[PDB]
Amino acid sequence: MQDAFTKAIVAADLRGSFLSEQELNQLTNLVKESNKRLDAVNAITGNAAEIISDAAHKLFAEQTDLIRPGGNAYPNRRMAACLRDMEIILRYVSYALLAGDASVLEDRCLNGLKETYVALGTPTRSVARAVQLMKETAIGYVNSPSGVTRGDCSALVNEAATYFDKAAASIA
Amino acid sequence: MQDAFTKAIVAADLRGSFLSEQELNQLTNLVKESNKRLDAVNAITGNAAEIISDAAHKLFAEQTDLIRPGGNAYPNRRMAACLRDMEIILRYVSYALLAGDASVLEDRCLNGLKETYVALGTPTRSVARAVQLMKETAIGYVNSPSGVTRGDCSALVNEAATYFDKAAASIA
Amino acid sequence: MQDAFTKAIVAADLRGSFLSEQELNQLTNLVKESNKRLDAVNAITGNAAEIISDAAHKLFAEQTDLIRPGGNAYPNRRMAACLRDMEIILRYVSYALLAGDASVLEDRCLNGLKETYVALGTPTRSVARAVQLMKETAIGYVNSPSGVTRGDCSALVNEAATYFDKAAASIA
Amino acid sequence: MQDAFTKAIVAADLRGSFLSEQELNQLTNLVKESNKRLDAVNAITGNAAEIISDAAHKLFAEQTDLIRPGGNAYPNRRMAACLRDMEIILRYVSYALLAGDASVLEDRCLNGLKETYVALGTPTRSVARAVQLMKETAIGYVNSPSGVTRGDCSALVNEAATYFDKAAASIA
Amino acid sequence: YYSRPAPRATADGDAQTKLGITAVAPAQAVELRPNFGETELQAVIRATYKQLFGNTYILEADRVVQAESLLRNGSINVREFVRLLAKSELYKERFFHCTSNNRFIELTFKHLLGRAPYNQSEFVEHLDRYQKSGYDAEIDSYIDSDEYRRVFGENTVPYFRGFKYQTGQAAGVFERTLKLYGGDADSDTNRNRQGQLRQVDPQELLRSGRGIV
Amino acid sequence: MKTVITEVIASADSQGRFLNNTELQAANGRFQRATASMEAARALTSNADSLVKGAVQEVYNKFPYLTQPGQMGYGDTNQAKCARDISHYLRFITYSLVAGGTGPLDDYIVAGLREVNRTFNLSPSWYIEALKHIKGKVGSQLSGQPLTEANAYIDYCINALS
Amino acid sequence: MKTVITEVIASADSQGRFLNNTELQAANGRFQRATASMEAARALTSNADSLVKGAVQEVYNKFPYLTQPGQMGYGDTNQAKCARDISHYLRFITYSLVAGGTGPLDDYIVAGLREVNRTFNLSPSWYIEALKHIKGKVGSQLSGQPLTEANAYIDYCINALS
Amino acid sequence: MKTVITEVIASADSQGRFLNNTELQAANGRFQRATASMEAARALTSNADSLVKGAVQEVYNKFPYLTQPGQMGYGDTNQAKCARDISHYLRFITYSLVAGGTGPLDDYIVAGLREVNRTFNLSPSWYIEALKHIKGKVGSQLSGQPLTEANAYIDYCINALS
Amino acid sequence: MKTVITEVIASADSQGRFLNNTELQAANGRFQRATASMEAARALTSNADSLVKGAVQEVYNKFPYLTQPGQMGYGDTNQAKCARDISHYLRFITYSLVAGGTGPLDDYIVAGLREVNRTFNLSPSWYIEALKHIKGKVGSQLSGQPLTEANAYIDYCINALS
Ligand SMILES: *[C@H](C)[C@H]1/C(=C/c2[nH]c(/C=C3N=C(/C=C4\NC(=O)C(CC)=C4C)C(C)=C\3CCC(=O)O)c(CCC(=O)O)c2C)NC(=O)[C@@H]1C
Ligand SMILES: *[C@H](C)[C@H]1/C(=C/c2[nH]c(/C=C3N=C(/C=C4\NC(=O)C(CC)=C4C)C(C)=C\3CCC(=O)O)c(CCC(=O)O)c2C)NC(=O)[C@@H]1C
Ligand SMILES: *[C@H](C)[C@H]1/C(=C/c2[nH]c(/C=C3N=C(/C=C4\NC(=O)C(CC)=C4C)C(C)=C\3CCC(=O)O)c(CCC(=O)O)c2C)NC(=O)[C@@H]1C
Ligand SMILES: *[C@H](C)[C@H]1/C(=C/c2[nH]c(/C=C3N=C(/C=C4\NC(=O)C(CC)=C4C)C(C)=C\3CCC(=O)O)c(CCC(=O)O)c2C)NC(=O)[C@@H]1C
Ligand SMILES: *[C@H](C)[C@H]1/C(=C/c2[nH]c(/C=C3N=C(/C=C4\NC(=O)C(CC)=C4C)C(C)=C\3CCC(=O)O)c(CCC(=O)O)c2C)NC(=O)[C@@H]1C
Ligand SMILES: *[C@H](C)[C@H]1/C(=C/c2[nH]c(/C=C3N=C(/C=C4\NC(=O)C(CC)=C4C)C(C)=C\3CCC(=O)O)c(CCC(=O)O)c2C)NC(=O)[C@@H]1C
Ligand SMILES: *[C@H](C)[C@H]1/C(=C/c2[nH]c(/C=C3N=C(/C=C4\NC(=O)C(CC)=C4C)C(C)=C\3CCC(=O)O)c(CCC(=O)O)c2C)NC(=O)[C@@H]1C
Ligand SMILES: *[C@H](C)[C@H]1/C(=C/c2[nH]c(/C=C3N=C(/C=C4\NC(=O)C(CC)=C4C)C(C)=C\3CCC(=O)O)c(CCC(=O)O)c2C)NC(=O)[C@@H]1C
Ligand SMILES: *[C@H](C)[C@H]1/C(=C/c2[nH]c(/C=C3N=C(/C=C4\NC(=O)C(CC)=C4C)C(C)=C\3CCC(=O)O)c(CCC(=O)O)c2C)NC(=O)[C@@H]1C
Ligand SMILES: *[C@H](C)[C@H]1/C(=C/c2[nH]c(/C=C3N=C(/C=C4\NC(=O)C(CC)=C4C)C(C)=C\3CCC(=O)O)c(CCC(=O)O)c2C)NC(=O)[C@@H]1C
Ligand SMILES: *[C@H](C)[C@H]1/C(=C/c2[nH]c(/C=C3N=C(/C=C4\NC(=O)C(CC)=C4C)C(C)=C\3CCC(=O)O)c(CCC(=O)O)c2C)NC(=O)[C@@H]1C
Repeated sequence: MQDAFTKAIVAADLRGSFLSEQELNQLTNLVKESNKRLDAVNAITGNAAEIISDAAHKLFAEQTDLIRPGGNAYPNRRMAACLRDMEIILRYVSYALLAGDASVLEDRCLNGLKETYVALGTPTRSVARAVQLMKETAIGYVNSPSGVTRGDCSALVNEAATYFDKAAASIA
Repeated sequence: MQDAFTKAIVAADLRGSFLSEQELNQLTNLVKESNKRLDAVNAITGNAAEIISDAAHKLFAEQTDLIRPGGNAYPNRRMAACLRDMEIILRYVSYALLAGDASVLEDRCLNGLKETYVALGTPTRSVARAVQLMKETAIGYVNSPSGVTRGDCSALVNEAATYFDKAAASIA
Repeated sequence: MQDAFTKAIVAADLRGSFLSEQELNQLTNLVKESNKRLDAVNAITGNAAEIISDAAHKLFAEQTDLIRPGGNAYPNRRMAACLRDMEIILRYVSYALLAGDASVLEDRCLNGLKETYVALGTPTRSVARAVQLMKETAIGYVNSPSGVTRGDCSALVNEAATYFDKAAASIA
Repeated sequence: MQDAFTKAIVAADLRGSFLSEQELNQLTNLVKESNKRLDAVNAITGNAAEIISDAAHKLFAEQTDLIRPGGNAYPNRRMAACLRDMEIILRYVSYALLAGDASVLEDRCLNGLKETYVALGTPTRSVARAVQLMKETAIGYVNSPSGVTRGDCSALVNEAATYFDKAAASIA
Repeated sequence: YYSRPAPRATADGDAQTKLGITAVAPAQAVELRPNFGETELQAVIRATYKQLFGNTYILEADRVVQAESLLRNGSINVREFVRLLAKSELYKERFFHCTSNNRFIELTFKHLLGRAPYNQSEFVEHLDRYQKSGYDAEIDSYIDSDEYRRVFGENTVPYFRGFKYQTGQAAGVFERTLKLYGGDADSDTNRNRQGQLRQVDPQELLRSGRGIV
Repeated sequence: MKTVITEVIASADSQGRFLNNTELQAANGRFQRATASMEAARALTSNADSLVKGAVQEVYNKFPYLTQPGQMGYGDTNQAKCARDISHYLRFITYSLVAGGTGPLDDYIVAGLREVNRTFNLSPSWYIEALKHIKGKVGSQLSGQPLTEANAYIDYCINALS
Repeated sequence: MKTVITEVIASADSQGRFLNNTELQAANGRFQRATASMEAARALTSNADSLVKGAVQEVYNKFPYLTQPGQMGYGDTNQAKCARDISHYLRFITYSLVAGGTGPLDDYIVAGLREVNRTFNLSPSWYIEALKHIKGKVGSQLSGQPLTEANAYIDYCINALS
Repeated sequence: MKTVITEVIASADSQGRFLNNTELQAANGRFQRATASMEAARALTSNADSLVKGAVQEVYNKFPYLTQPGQMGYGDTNQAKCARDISHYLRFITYSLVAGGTGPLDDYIVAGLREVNRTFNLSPSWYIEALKHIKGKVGSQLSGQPLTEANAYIDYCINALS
Repeated sequence: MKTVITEVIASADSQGRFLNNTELQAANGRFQRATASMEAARALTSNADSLVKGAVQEVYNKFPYLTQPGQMGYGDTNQAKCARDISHYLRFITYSLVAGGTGPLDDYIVAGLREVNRTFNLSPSWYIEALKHIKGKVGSQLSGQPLTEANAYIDYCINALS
């Protein structure tokens, strides 16, 4: 796979050089945040089921037709798929969040997804929507926990966002 | 897969509705013909070997070159294939005939057939010809059987034709 | 595989003979019962879920220890297996019932079941018990349906029993 | 798999009880030693290649016949297998050492080994010898490292021994 | 009362660990993915070699470099890699030329599908196949067959399906595969004393149905 | 989609052989039965609505608390849905009767049933009652084989749900 | 052995599911048909012999040279065999009718047909005539569905032989 | 059983390599954490009972109708069971904390959860409440990392149940 | 590339499950260690050169004949290479420390090591000495955990080389 650390390495390798002191300081800093980073992930995983459940409800309230005969989320079988998919995307996002890198998400998950959706006739727009719905709910938890030491998580929160968004974009 | 009944269902489903009474009456009558339908099929299956044997003879009388060195039906190995293929197509056609629907034929059998033939260099024209030759012989049996209650099979006969023709066309 | 008809054939074959007129009359009458036979099967299949559910409850009321920590039906995963197994056995029994012959049941289902159970350490006796519990419940339905023409099903009922019992015995 | 912690759990489970306070204190203490434990493992892994190399030399100096035509370690192919076996055994031992439990070793590594050795004709006694030779060399490193904080590792050292010995015994 | 150590007091794992099937029972499945790290490739390769050759030891010279390269370019799937290994001098030398066709069939069954042979007919279709056409056509019929495609159809290394209930299983696989597996250090080996011999006894096959042909 | 006709084709196709007498016999069976099947469908189709009302209703009697505020049965949206759903089940059952196989049921209703129900916290129980209540009503409008058929399919769902 | 009943079980079994309505429909078909099938068998069984004589005979008319010395048709042993064989075909076609599937025919006769025939230099052609001649005779003693059934099976062999 | 320690061994084993620095790092993680984990377990173990009572209770408040006659919550046997069950979940959660992995939970509780629950008509919902109520109580007796750990595991079940 | 973080993701991913507590524990381990690891890297990076000189040198002392004409150690080109190589080993060990896994080492250095070395007739032995000599020097500039880490990785290569 790849992640923040490995990445920097690779770059350095092609230059043929030891790591720049500047570059170390990226990683040094990254370490410091770890604890925050972790809790973020933990929050998602802990609430996973819910995140989805929630997002779905809202998705279907909005786009009533998806669940109507002839729509894409009908019948049961399809509905199931649609739920499953949402979850997957989430799963990956989390992965990325820990790694500190989009890659894993892009390569395993997003790559080719659009075209699939197209071929099937799945409306990419709606998919994207769902991803966002998820995003907001997820942040909700990341950002409002209980029994965690109070401090600033923004930096992480934004990175989280970005991941969700890469998803939204590539699907859309 | 699909067949006459299933099909009508599916249509109905997308409208989101119970089957119209009118529509039932299509199926109701379709049932009534069953017996005829069956005998038709039975006739083909019963004579299968022959149907082919016959068609082949005629095919090779016409296109002498196929069986000449350098032609497509030479040598033995190739010849074998060519016979096998004819048969298959037949087999499917029969299937369709029973189902009361082209689908099965199109999806399992015809789909990709042309392209194969092309890639190999098999002359699609000739293939099509063979299919027709078969058609005529087959009808021959369907229409002239022994021990069957006398009545009108035309309706079925024509549908049979159509199947053969879809075949001929898509191959060609 | 085998069934009532096929069986009689096979016998006849080894004698080298056409079927005895007497023997035909076995099959002739067997046919007549068909309708009864069928409904019997239908009844089982229709109530399947229940049959099991029921039997299980009773099984565990009796042998409390199975569900106690350290027992064979504990923990969940094991419990699941145990339920699954019951179902399977049932499934086969039904099959037999339709065939009108034990064979199918003996070969795929029973044969080597005992040994498996031994190797695992699953207590064969309890398994057998479960099978009986099932038996009784099942007969219950076979014998007391609604909307069926009233008549005598005993003959079938007993044969059903036998199947269950072969099961019980070979497992035990 | 299993290890020290998991094991204690399982025991507790069969009693059906929460963990005894006494029992926790076993695990609590076990944790404290971790650091020692780790370094032990590290020492083996670090020296692996050599451990083997060494043991082999000695093994073959002793049992000259193994390397003579007709012996078990001749020709090359066989010799290679024998080295390789030694490595595998070692590898496992290490694993165990970390886990704090023999199991892993017994199941994956030792299980079936005797019978194999028999079928091949490999002389179990010699195998056992090799295992010991390894043992001694290994302990050598575990017990005499450089740059580690000085303290008492005996406890670990002995447990290490035991693992080696279980190996020796089951093979033999 | 409803909570009390049962008198048996066997663990969950217990039943597997007593048989020695603890690793194979719900075996882990290794899949190659669309773009693979250098480690995923090397895991898959190790898992194939271990499963096809029956945990027998493959030296550094025995390995087949080309097949592994093609697997690295993406030019063949894992299912094709399996066929290349199976159709290979090395496989043929271990499980085919020294044994009897009855012995080989049960081996290939185990290697290419973790089960043992379900009944006697399975030997008929695979022995006649071999006389009619090659070894090669036989081997293909395995990988080509729907059961191979239905499970581990593509990009998944074959794993033992024995020791877990599989739909349409015959009874008495469980026991049969136990004869074939025989522990994590056991390996079927062309080169043991008394050669390569069937473990599955032929009378237990007939114990499952035997139709005509 | 699994119907009698599709299956025999499938089986024939797998072995790579023509439809012989064996399969036709089977087909014949499907067609003979149809007359009864078809009848049943006409009967359900007509009384649809009434069956639905009755069912939905029943469920509430059976599980009063559902209609309380803060529950699932509460507030019209949910009631509407509940209606819709039961109606869909009925439509598939009618479809199956006509198709002469469980096919339609399997693909629309059954496949993915569990997970849907889990994620939205629909309790199978409910549906079941609906069905049962239905079955009871149907047990008046129909008789003999037509009835028998109707049951089979209705049940098939009960079993799938449970 | 392939009969209607065995097949549906098989299919059910593979998928791992209970026999549902779909399969029973099929079964029903087999049973309804049986009455006709059974009748046909009683008719063949009775006239067996006569059919056999007639057939064997026919073959010789059709292929005079067979009866010449140094040929296969020549010398009683061979004639005896020839009789036997056709009787075997006759008994097995009857079995199939009753079993309600080609099964009996397939494994007993069709399987290995080719190679047997090749190694002993039995010309399929012969058998065929036998059958045809038979078919013709049967086409008198029987009528309606009973007839139809008889044909199906007789043919099935013709096709297998050719 | 999945714990940190078992996993790294597994991974090492698969690749066929010695435990190198990579894995030990991971192990170290497990051990450092343990101190907090262990603390949490001591706390749950002690208050077990009280947590259980409170939970069971809660469920009934949440779902009054359960205690009515003819329901599941009704009659002591059932209540006993209900108690038992919650206690098992707690025991595995404590086991997990100590083992330093979800392992214990997965193998005892989670695997086969669905089907058990389906066949006996245990509604996941219930369990969930139990857990939640627990979580709330635990959210007093514990604090900081110890707490965090307790949560993680409790949740893990919620997610599995739902 | 194999680091702690990548692995747990991989394992999680294979099973198809969310990262649960188990994996995070492991991750945590990696991060705690990093501080020491990072320190070690800063130390090696700085003294690189000096370590390299010393090593190359050593090798020659150890294997005098290399410097003789017609040998590998002889003529500047080769010496340059020899330097380069050891510098490559040095840079990559540093990468590993920082990455917190053997990954970098495995992929650059180890994979294909044997065959390269065979085809160009580089004797592993040499490299080894280089490393050892290094290890000895490093054993001064570093101390405690930082040291321990440095060793681990250095060794890992020794083992791979041998
Ligand atoms: C961020 C979204 C929210 C937030 C985070 C936050 N966390 C900490 C500190 C810690 N959090 C953890 C968490 C873990 N470390 C691990 O190893 C694991 C896996 C087992 C977890 C779950 C830890 C251990 C710490 C340090 C000690 C502590 O008591 O927290 C902080 C404090 C700053 C720091 O980086 O240490 C913060 C701010 N707090 C919020 O309110 C944000 C919404
Ligand atoms: C015969 C009327 C004509 C003919 C046929 C022919 N076909 C091949 C080879 C193939 N034909 C097929 C056919 C199919 N592919 C499918 O998907 C289906 C439907 C499901 C069929 C029927 C295929 C796959 C092949 C290639 C593989 C094979 O072994 O058959 C040949 C031989 C081609 C060769 O060069 O080997 C021939 C001759 N060609 C003629 O000359 C006739 C006009
Ligand atoms: C049409 C090409 C020819 C024709 C057909 C024809 N058939 C019938 C009636 C029947 N034929 C069958 C045959 C079967 N039914 C089955 O279940 C099976 C499978 C085992 C077969 C083969 C049956 C049972 C009937 C009903 C009774 C009967 O034979 O009469 C008819 C009569 C009309 C009707 O719809 O019933 C006809 C017209 N006859 C021709 O003239 C065509 C050449
Ligand atoms: C339930 C009534 C009793 C029970 C059952 C039980 N079975 C297992 C495990 C297995 N069961 C089977 C059995 C089958 N394999 C087959 O082929 C067939 C039909 C031919 C059956 C019925 C198998 C193979 C297993 C092992 C693999 C698997 O889990 O699928 C268990 C679990 C024991 C274990 O450790 O695996 C149990 C509990 N035992 C009872 O306590 C009940 C009385
Ligand atoms: C026996 C356990 C019970 C019983 C049965 C019973 N059934 C009939 C008659 C029929 N049953 C059926 C059922 C089917 N036929 C089929 O083809 C199928 C598959 C689609 C089924 C399910 C049919 C059609 C008949 C004929 C018409 C009818 O309903 O009667 C009888 C009557 C006697 C007979 O020989 O037919 C009986 C007695 N009766 C009992 O005592 C039990 C309740
Ligand atoms: C070396 C110390 C002594 C020795 C060993 C030896 N072993 C073999 C052959 C095999 N060894 C094994 C064993 C294992 N497979 C495993 O996975 C494990 C660990 C889980 C072990 C330990 C196996 C399976 C074989 C067969 C390998 C194959 O078939 O390729 C040999 C070679 C014997 C032969 O004829 O192949 C030897 C020599 N024997 C000695 O003489 C040493 C004292
Ligand atoms: C025992 C065989 C020899 C020995 C060991 C010893 N080690 C320590 C302490 C530590 N060793 C480590 C090592 C690690 N911790 C990790 O996280 C990892 C993997 C990344 C390793 C390799 C650590 C961190 C410590 C703590 C600090 C230190 O190294 O001093 C001790 C001290 C006792 C204690 O920590 O409780 C001892 C005794 N020393 C010997 O002389 C034995 C032969
Ligand atoms: C009726 C007995 C109870 C009830 C049910 C109810 N259902 C939903 C939501 C859904 N129900 C379904 C069911 C289906 N949708 C399909 O596509 C099919 C196959 C044709 C079925 C059977 C689905 C998928 C949903 C989810 C989303 C949707 O909009 O349909 C609800 C709403 C719950 C929610 O959170 O959305 C309810 C309440 N309503 C009642 O009054 C009874 C208690
Ligand atoms: C009749 C048209 C010609 C003829 C027949 C004839 N048959 C044989 C030898 C065999 N006949 C069979 C056929 C069957 N045996 C079976 O088991 C079955 C399936 C149930 C069949 C159809 C067999 C197998 C043999 C070969 C071995 C044997 O002796 O049984 C011969 C003898 C040929 C020889 O000995 O090489 C003959 C002559 N005889 C005639 O007059 C016709 C030309
Ligand atoms: C409590 C929230 C509700 C309740 C529950 C209840 N459960 C059962 C029966 C079982 N529950 C389980 C669950 C488990 N058993 C295990 O071994 C494990 C893993 C450790 C779990 C989680 C099981 C397996 C059973 C079935 C076996 C048995 O009979 O014990 C019942 C009885 C169900 C019945 O139909 O008899 C009940 C009532 N009880 C309440 O009051 C709440 C509504
Ligand atoms: C130093 C101990 C001895 C020495 C070195 C020497 N090396 C080569 C050639 C190569 N060295 C390497 C090594 C690496 N290249 C890499 O990319 C990596 C991994 C990133 C390593 C470790 C390689 C690949 C080569 C071959 C390519 C090349 O020749 O440049 C030589 C050349 C030998 C020859 O016959 O050409 C030499 C001499 N020489 C000394 O002074 C020491 C004895």
